[PDB]
Amino acid sequence: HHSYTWTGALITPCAAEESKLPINALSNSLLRHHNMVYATTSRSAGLRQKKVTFDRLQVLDDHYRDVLKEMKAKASTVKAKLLSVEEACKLTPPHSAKSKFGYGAKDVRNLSSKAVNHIHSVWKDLLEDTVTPIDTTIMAKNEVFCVQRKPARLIVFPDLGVRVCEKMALYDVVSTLPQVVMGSSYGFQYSPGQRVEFLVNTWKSKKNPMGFSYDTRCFDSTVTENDIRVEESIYQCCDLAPEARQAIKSLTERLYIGGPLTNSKGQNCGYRRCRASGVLTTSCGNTLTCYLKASAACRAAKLQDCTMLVNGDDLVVICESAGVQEDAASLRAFTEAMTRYSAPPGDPPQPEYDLELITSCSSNVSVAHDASGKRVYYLTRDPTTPLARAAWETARHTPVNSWLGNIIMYAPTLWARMILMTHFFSILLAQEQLEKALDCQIYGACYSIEPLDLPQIIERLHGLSAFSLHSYSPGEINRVASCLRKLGVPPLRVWRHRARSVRARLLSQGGRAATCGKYLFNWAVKTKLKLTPIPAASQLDLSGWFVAGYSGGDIYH
Ligand SMILES: CC(C)N(c1cc(C#CC(C)(C)C)sc1C(=O)O)C(=O)[C@H]1CC[C@H](C)CC1
Repeated sequence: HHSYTWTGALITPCAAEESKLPINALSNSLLRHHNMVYATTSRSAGLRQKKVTFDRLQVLDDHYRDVLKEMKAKASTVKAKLLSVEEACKLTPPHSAKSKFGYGAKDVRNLSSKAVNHIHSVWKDLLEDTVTPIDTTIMAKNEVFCVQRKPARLIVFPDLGVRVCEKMALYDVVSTLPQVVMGSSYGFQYSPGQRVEFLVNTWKSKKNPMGFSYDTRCFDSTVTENDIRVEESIYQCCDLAPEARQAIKSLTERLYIGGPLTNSKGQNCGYRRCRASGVLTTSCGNTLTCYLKASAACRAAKLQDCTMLVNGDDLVVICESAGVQEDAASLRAFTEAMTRYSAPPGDPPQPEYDLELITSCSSNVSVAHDASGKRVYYLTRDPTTPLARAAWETARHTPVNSWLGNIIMYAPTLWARMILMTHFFSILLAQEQLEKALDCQIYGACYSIEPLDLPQIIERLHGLSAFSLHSYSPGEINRVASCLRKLGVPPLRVWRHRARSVRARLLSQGGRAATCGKYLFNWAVKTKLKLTPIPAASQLDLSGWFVAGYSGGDIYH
């Protein structure tokens, strides 16, 4: 029951790869310690292969089957529909990897005859053959980090034609099923502010709360054939068209359970028998399987009143404390059960009695104060990776602008406001690119966003308090400060001056640009304006932004 087997052929790049942080004339304005930033490359793929390759054992007990039955009962209330070819085509990102069969993402999006004809042939083949494993490509991801180096993560994905078919069969299911099965525990239904609200309300709902995060070691590799078939059994509980049932069975047998791995050069690299990281069902399947295992483990451990919050392989549990000693023992039992279910821990979980000390989805709840002095809870994170990626993006145009996604998701934070907003608006001004739409990712889905729309987006997501937060926590201030020292980022006085300059220039432009100046940089001036609701904010169609997770699922909006 190996997660992978390997032929010895290398995982190869499909283009030139850089590992060292590229530098231009703008780099120093953000950070001086350039050697601390690196990107992963295929050169480290072998190290990753070694980490992700291991035998899985699974012992499934009555708690597991009990929880599964309950999940299936909820799933049976879901009705899901097939997407049309056109609907599925329109969800394809403009720069998604081209097919090996003579067409690309633009052809798909334009409903070209060649592309649509091929998609039809793939769909027909799915209905007629439920056995033959479908080819996948394995690649080493190029991702940017700060030292202390990680080996490249791997991505495994089927051809463009297949991806469109996955959407047709499964887009409605993976968008709808998780919240029905998991209710308030499904993390992707929340904006950051809503996630904070759920965490705080859950913490407050306990008489004596205790909470912990649980990090499964290499989660995708721990997912077994059993788990993937159990996932299919949950999808099949839905009210589906018979054609959809067949396509779902077929994709499960031929793609989700496993298949051959082919490198960028067309050589056979080996064989996968665990979760593929680059299929439509990666996020939903991981979320369901993590929730199933954790819920059963809570019962095995006799944790009291467990409330889960699950986002793919990311897990937070908040429960009723039974005492420090009892809590620590129950957590060990929980871990032993997760391990039996094939979800052993990377780092051992630890009980926390302060909500702000639990880190999940790389984030934590913190507190600051609004203009009226009231306490506001908001979502933050360690800014190291955001700033490292920001430095790379300062010198190179990249397919996904992490800086933009980070401003959107972390708008209320000390670091996103002081540094990211100031730095990138300065750059946009200089190049007169304020109006140019840019791609970013939210919960794995790709969105094209104009930076001039940021104040409205931020108001809709976080409320007006996002523009007035101050008196951040000492813990949060200290964490930011340490990061700035580590990377060699300029001090607050510098950022405040740059912000006043950016603000002034934005104001003189009028229109949305002036709105950006007024709202984003009100923190930087001596005499603060009293900010009021932006009229055009309600016009944004944000329905669909925080419904589901789509990491690896090739989704665009
Ligand atoms: C106390 C005051 C000087 N002040 C401030 C500075 C901090 C720091 C710092 C570092 C040491 C990390 C540089 S923390 C903090 C606060 O209000 O808690 C602010 O007006 C902040 C400035 C930045 C904007 C975006 C939000 C308001």
